[PDB]
Amino acid sequence: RKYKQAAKCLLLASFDHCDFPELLSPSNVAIYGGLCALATFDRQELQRNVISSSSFKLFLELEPQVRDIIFKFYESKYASCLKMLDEMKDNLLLDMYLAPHVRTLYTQIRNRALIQYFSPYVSADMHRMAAAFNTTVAALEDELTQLILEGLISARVDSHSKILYARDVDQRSTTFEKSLLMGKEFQRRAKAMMLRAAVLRNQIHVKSP
Amino acid sequence: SIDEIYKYDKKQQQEILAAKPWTKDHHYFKYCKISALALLKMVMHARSGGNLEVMGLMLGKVDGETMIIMDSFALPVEGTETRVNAQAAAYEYMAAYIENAKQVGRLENAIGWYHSHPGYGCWLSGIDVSTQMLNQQFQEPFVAVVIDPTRTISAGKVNLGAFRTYPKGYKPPDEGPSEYQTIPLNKIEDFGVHCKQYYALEVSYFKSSLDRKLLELLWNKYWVNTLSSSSLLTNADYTTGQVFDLSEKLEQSEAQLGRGSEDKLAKATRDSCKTTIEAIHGLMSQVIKDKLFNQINI
Amino acid sequence: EHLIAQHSAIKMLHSRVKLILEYVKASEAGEVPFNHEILREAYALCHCLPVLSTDKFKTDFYDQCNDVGLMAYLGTITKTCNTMNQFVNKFNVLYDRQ
Amino acid sequence: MAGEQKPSSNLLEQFILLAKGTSGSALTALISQVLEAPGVYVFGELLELANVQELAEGANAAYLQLLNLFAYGTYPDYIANKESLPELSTAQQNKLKHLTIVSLASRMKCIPYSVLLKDLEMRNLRELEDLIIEAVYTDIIQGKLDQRNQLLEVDFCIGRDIRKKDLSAIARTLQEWCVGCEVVLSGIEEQVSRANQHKEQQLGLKQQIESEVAN
Amino acid sequence: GSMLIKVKTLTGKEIEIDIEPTDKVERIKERVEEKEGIPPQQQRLIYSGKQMNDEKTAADYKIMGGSVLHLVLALRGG
Ligand SMILES: [Zn+2]
Repeated sequence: RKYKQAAKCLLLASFDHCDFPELLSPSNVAIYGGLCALATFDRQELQRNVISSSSFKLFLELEPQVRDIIFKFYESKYASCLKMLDEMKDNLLLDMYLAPHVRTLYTQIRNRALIQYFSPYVSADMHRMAAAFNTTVAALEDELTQLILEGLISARVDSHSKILYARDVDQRSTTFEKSLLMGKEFQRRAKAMMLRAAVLRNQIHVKSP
Repeated sequence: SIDEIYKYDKKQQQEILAAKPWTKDHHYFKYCKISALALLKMVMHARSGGNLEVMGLMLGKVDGETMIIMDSFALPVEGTETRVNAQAAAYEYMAAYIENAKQVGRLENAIGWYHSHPGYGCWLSGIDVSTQMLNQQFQEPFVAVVIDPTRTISAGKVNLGAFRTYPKGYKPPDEGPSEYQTIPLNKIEDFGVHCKQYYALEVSYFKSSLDRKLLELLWNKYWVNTLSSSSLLTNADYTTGQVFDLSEKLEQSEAQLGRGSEDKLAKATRDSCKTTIEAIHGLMSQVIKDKLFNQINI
Repeated sequence: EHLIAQHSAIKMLHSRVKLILEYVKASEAGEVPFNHEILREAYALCHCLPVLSTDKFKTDFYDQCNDVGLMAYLGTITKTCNTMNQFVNKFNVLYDRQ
Repeated sequence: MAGEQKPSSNLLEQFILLAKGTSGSALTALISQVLEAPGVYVFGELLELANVQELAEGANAAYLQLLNLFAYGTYPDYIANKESLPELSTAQQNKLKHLTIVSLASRMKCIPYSVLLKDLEMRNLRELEDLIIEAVYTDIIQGKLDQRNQLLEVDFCIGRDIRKKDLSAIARTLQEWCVGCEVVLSGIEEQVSRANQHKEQQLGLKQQIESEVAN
Repeated sequence: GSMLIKVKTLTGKEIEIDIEPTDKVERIKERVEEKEGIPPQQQRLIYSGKQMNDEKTAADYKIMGGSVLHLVLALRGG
């Protein structure tokens, strides 16, 4: 599950080996590799890995499906992208080896679908966007609520807006509050250790009985 | 007289110059009477030198038991702190200067080594400890005149030390200061190789009454400049470099006190308190100006 | 040893604008020339009063002093942590075999 | 002739010799050519001459009214006192507007636009900032247009007039506040001669203690 | 200076200087500029078609009395 070096090799597909029936079906070869990547990557080097993929280009050209899948994925047609995503749900299941990580994959998939589109905006409107992702308004916002559980933007929603506003502005005052929290626990520890010097140097302990 | 010490008795001065008390005791020179030419271009040519190390000839003399620095300063050069006997190459300066300095009655002769480690001192490093030791077996009376430019920038005091190094054969007796100083990686090892081979001179300063009146009158219109510093903007980045350096020094104090450079934790606490004091006093002066001129309400 | 350069320059110009003050006072007093360019500048001055009320620098100086003060807070750290390390030393000295 | 902040430099001995030799109606012509002198709209040592003293309270007593207006009054005074003073040109009427407005910015850090719109009878933005930019264009005004505060940013003011006399009280209030900030800062000075002089003594003695701790 | 070498400009300005047999040409530069206003960093010290390291000893290149320390140097100083 350290799929970083996994895709590091997946990109490394060298057709000129040209034969091993136990190796992988080139359908599975490309889908396997590139989707380990599509989990692992950050977009830039991977587009490099993808748009500027040369050694994999046959492996590239194997599945036109997954090819334009990840293409317009990074181009963000999330609707049909996710569509064929959880359509090959069943067939990755049909992979013995795609089955064991379907949850992992689809998890990080819709995660990074978020990560992809959400980053530029400032206030997450949902209406047309939900029309895209094809998640019900509640299911949409609860996806979002999930997102709240971990998300990166100091963001809030008028539900009646049916729309987020994303992360806030200041980090300075943030530093301020962490600073004061710092200082308070500092003084706390400090008295603690004063009293600790007392208890030690005052011989203090607890017997066993 | 206040001018009694400005009197350069070339007779008396060059007499004690040829006196060779150091060959009888290499600890004879305890004092270092200085005229502020050392401070003058030592300071502003270590600072104007950026970070470029320098070298050369100091004006001066000797009086009683005293080396005397009439001059010390910097070059627009480099290489010092790593040069094989750097300082020599700038002596051409008063290869000429002092000569026709005698043409104005500056009948002085060459006495020492001007220099500066812009940003990190004025001294002689490992290769310059070859310099320092070799030359004090070459050139005694010789001194490691030591003041740090950026230390004197963020410090507010001139840590001057005339370091007659203990020549080979002569160990530090009772009085060897050996000013331990945080050295870069280049020369810290060789300082540990030679940290206890020098002592300091009791560096006093001599002047005229006109000198004091001039400095007071300097202040008497510089105070306007005093309330126009804006130096928290100046080296806040310097404070940041100290940020990194200090977290690093706490890393290294960690690594030292782990199992078993002496007590880097205590030294680090010391230097941290120091540099924080530095930034805080900068903020002091700046808040001073601020609250003053901004609490002027109509 | 710093602020006395402040003190010196301020006292120098203080003598300057105080001689100013003195021959000024004489202007309104008597037997010393009546000019309209004397105080007038003083009016300019009293409208030169505390520059930047602005709240701009107000926030700015919250910034400055908070920076230096949290610096000093960390240094409450530096001081008492050095003290703490020496305490743990001597705790490993007599309570323990350091 | 002489040169610092003032109107057209001819004016000093110009109107000296004029009031000296031009009087009554010649004095009126004197005054008419006095009228355009911006930085000296007030003639304290120029009304020093009895020729201007008869300029004043003579036929041109209304003009001494106007002169004191320059010294004391404002253009909005004329907006009320439309008949008291002598005639003025639209240029010079705007000049008295600039009187009161430079006095205002002299008062505030930045005077509001509506302030001079109303007191100086200024109707709209266009003419408003026209006379504004011409005032600043005189270079009396530093700073810039304080639009957001609806003010005029002010960094420097050249002296408008000679502004007959709070002069004594002016300079002595100056002495007052100068000494007041001085004494605030000097109490600070000796608190400093306390504290980190106290810091010298305290740490010196504490270090004496620490040194004597050994043996 | 025990070693009395020559620092020579491009036009042939050979200057007599007292240095040591381990005296740094790093400080020999300092010497040439403290003596002649021509600063040393365009006093590019080249030894036999190949540069002398600015951070070296003169005697590192078997430099001696009549030896040459190349400037190429400047004209305004001189
Ligand atoms: Zn060396």
